Amino acid sequence: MENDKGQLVELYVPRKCSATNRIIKAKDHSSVQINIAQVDEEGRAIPGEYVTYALSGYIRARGEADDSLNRLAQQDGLLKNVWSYSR
Amino acid sequence: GKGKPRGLNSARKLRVHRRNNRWAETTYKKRLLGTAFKSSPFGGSSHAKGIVLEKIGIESKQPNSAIRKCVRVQLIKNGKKVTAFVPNDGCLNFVDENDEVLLAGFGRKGKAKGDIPGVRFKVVKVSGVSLLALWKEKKEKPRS
Amino acid sequence: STELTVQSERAFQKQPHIFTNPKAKANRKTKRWYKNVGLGFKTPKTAIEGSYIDKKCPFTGLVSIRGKILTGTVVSTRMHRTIVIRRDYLHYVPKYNRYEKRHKNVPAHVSPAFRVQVGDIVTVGQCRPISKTVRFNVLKVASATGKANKQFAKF
Amino acid sequence: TRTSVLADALNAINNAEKTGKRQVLIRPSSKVIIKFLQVMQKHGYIGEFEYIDDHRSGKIVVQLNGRLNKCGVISPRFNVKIADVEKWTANLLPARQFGYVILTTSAGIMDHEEAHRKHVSGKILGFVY
Amino acid sequence: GRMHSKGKGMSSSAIPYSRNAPAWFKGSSDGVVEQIIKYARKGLTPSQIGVLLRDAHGVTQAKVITGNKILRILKSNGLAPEIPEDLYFLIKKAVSVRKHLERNRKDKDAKFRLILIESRIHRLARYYRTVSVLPPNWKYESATASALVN
RNA sequence: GAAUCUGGUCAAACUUGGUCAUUUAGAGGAACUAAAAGUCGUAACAAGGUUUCCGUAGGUGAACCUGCGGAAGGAUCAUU
RNA sequence: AGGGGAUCGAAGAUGAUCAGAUACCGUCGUAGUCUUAACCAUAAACUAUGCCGACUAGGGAUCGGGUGGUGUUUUUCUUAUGACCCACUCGGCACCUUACGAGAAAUCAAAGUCUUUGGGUUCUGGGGGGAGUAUGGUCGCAAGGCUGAAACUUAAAGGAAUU
RNA sequence: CGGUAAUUCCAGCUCCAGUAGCGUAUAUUAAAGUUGUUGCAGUUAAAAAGCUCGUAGUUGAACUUUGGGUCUGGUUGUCCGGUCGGUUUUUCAACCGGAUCUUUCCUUCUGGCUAACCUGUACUCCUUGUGGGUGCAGGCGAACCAGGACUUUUACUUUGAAAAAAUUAGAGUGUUCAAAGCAGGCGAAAGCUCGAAUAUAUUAGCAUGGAAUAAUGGAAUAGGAC
RNA sequence: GAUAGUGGCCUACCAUGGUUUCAACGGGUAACGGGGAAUAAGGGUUCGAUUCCGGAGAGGGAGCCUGAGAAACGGCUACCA
Ligand SMILES: [Mg+2]
Ligand SMILES: [Mg+2]
Ligand SMILES: [Mg+2]
Ligand SMILES: [Mg+2]
Ligand SMILES: [Mg+2]
Ligand SMILES: [Mg+2]
Ligand SMILES: [Mg+2]
Ligand SMILES: [Mg+2]
Ligand SMILES: [Mg+2]
Ligand SMILES: [Mg+2]
Ligand SMILES: [Mg+2]
Ligand SMILES: [Mg+2]
Ligand SMILES: [Mg+2]
Ligand SMILES: [Mg+2]
Ligand SMILES: [Mg+2]
Ligand SMILES: [Mg+2]
Ligand SMILES: [Mg+2]
Ligand SMILES: [Mg+2]
Ligand SMILES: [Mg+2]
Ligand SMILES: [Mg+2]
Repeated sequence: MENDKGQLVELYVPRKCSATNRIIKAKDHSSVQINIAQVDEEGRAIPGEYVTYALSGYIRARGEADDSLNRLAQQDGLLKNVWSYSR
Repeated sequence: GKGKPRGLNSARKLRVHRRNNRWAETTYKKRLLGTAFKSSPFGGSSHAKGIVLEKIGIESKQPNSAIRKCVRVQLIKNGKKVTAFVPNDGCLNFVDENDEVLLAGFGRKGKAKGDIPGVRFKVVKVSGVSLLALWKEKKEKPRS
Repeated sequence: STELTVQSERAFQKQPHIFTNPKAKANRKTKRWYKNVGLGFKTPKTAIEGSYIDKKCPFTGLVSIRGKILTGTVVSTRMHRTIVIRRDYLHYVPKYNRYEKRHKNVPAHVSPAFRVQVGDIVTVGQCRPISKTVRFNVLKVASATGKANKQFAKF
Repeated sequence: TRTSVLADALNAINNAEKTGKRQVLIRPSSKVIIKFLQVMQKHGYIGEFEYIDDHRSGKIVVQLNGRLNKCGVISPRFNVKIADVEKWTANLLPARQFGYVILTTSAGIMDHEEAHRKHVSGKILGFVY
Repeated sequence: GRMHSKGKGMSSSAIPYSRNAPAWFKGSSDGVVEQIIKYARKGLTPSQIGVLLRDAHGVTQAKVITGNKILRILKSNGLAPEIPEDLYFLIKKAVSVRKHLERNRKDKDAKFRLILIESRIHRLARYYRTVSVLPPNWKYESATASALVN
């Protein structure tokens, strides 16, 4: 990581998925960046500022991805009620 | 877990199992049974002297064609009648009949070489001069 | 072990160089010689209260415990005054990094200072070669009963 | 027969991590398992975990961080002799550097680094890298 | 996963979380004990007694209500059988099978089942010997087994 | 205290018989490979021109055939 | 070794067919096919998948049991049952999709959780031939079985796919 | 490769390798995760017994003191160097260790020995005094003896002792270097020197600390404990 | 009894043990045993006649004399080769 006296090495510091903490790989030709807009009253969708997620390929491939995204939303306050702790 | 008791006081079963298994490996079996001393013409030695009984041109194995200029040799120590091939450009012009001849293996851990059927040994030192030397004339035959 | 009789051989036997004077008045009559074996063993009273002679006893004989002191289960009681302890241990083969339940039978002479039954653990001691194979004397049959007074289930 | 219980505990955990479950249920759950989990926690591999006091045997619910990669328990508990430790770590762990070999010792179920520091080792249980 | 077949059942009696008495379910402990002893006197065997208690009377498990087990209670009052209940039942079954075999000379399946029964008995016998409930060097089989039954 | 002699004793050895093993004779007997421009069929590979196979019994130039029961490694993953 | 001997049917006949056919097809036909005493222990005895155990992915079906239904339905009034029906749920015999795992591949919810190699245990294999032979044991009334070599000998013999 | 243009034969030529060497034969280790403890395969490539039982063998649910604080020493860095490149405390932590009380005892006492105060008998040399103790009658035992009692027993594991030398790894040293050897090295070039280190070799013993792990056993006619 | 001394070491008498699938006993060994040698991850395999330590053996079997110490072999005594 760091070469002794500070000095950061190891480039391309991997994106980790927000749902699984599993590293998003270099050729993750499956993964995605989800961008959700921070929003305000009357019109207003505030350009430039998003609450963002990354979902790793593997979860999506498995199929259970929507629910994970919902969970993420409910945590960052982008939803309420939609997804519950107990199923 | 597959076979082998990944156990801990397991060890005797493991050891015995290994012993039993080993015999299927050829080399180990040969070493243990002592195939070297009971069979395979030479006394498990590298080289053996024998006596040129009769020169035989053995007709070679398939794709290839030729006659292979070997010698039926009776070994001194065991008394076994082998067929030892002789290398290079004739050199039976060196071998003659009823001569003492030192033989080698062939490179094939016993077994057969290349294309010569029923043959196991090279000849090296004929009468005590070595075939290569005779052929390349670096040293020459002791008259008769 | 012996079990009764006391003085039943072709010869008649006593402890050597130990002598009972007929001249002196004693109600105890016979003077028994005993030996405190040492090594933190309590020398069983069933020798001092005892009546047997037995030359290969560690207490009432010339046999003396030195060197090794081992333990282990009694397999066999089937022969007279001696026992077969089975000292079972785990020996290690590095090639596998693992162990063997290994056998080995110690024959040990048993003084009749003990009641030894099959299965009882015995602190046995090394000594002067008793005979042929037997080079140990039973010192402590530590398992006193092992449920013998309380075997019955009913209250 | 569920012969070894630690093994069982780890296997399910491993499976969960592989899928991407955030939580696992471990069926039998011992002192030993709990200690192992505590060790894992101490170096931050496992999240919170909740031992249900079943009025029976046990039950452990785990929270997974996604920081786990493989948790292995080695099959017999090889008695291990302070130098053996080095060999084991070379074999079992992805670097001379990080991750832990979780060996039980007389001083308790530690990782390997801790054991080395304490200068005591014993039998191995698992590892976490 | 089942001692003798390829079958892997999980039909089993469960148990409640509370080791404490189930509150409202009245009576006492002494009464329960008395009932148990009466049942024992009548010739019923532990499991049967328990069953009787559970259904007709206000009993869940004697352990919960009395403190001690059924078998333990029996032992205390000195009414328990000499050969443990399960073992006894096994022996009876074996005897029955033997009887059947005596009659039917060609009945291979029955013979096979008898073998299994015998094996089970042996296992049980061994474990009783270990925990010392059958006096040691007592083997239970074919000739004496019948005599033992009743 | 010398040869010598009675009894032991350890006993080499020697005459006997019977086990074994390394070996070389081995009258004859059937095998197996290597050689693969002999002889006859064509058995198998295509439904290989009777689908092949297995276990078994009988038969016979020879591959083999045929009973009986199993397989499909079948040429059928299929009937309201 | 007795019985019973219908059918079919190793052998045999016997007709064709064929260069030839004591092969295939046709017609008889003992042994056998049933069965009582015994034996023999092998089979492609195959799911060609050792047994236990835990876990990971859905899905309907289907058999066995079991609760939950103001469910339908039989009516002999309310019915109480059975037979369905729907939701489960254990246990099984399988199957269909996906592979996020395997695997060489074909394929597989196990052949998964194995180079990130370690749940417990049996047993078996070590290139092909020679050879499941020879010899020795054995267990067989025999046929045979279980065990089971080496000498030689050869660069392939194999698998699973593709053109 | 060779059946008339042979990159494989036989020669010459250049060339390549290694080189005072280099090749051939037979073993053997490595390669060989092709013998697999680490670490192999078993549907179909060889291989899962026809099936079940079963004795040895191997393997075996979970459960018995977990916690907190209090006080006391070590070892790394942090922060300065206080100093003529090193030095130790405070500011600071992690880190191992010990002593403890907690509802928690370390095998137990016969007497040595008490060492110091739980101490006080007179009180004071003395900064207006808990700055400071020479001192002898009730009484802390662990600061360890010797002497009994009786220690559930192992496997582990740490430290220790012994594991002959040589060999191996390794400390020093100019055998001219090197393999080596155990020497050498330094003065006024008118006698003084370091030296010949360490460390493994687990296995069976033996001694010691640890008490998780894995056993094993105690109190259920209690002839159980005090 | 013997021996330097213990001991089935041998003798007398009595008892019926002891070893074994946790491989006894056999059979092999082209087996003297270690220390070690080669092999260059980790585990390992093979190899150790041989410079050190043991142990046997002096053609083979025996038997003994002397002496502190030999069952000696550059010491005897047979017998077989
Ligand atoms: Mg056709
Ligand atoms: Mg054909
Ligand atoms: Mg055909
Ligand atoms: Mg095949
Ligand atoms: Mg015809
Ligand atoms: Mg015919
Ligand atoms: Mg078979
Ligand atoms: Mg099969
Ligand atoms: Mg083979
Ligand atoms: Mg040319
Ligand atoms: Mg390797
Ligand atoms: Mg292989
Ligand atoms: Mg096959
Ligand atoms: Mg060196
Ligand atoms: Mg050796
Ligand atoms: Mg040597
Ligand atoms: Mg030699
Ligand atoms: Mg000589
Ligand atoms: Mg001499
Ligand atoms: Mg001599």
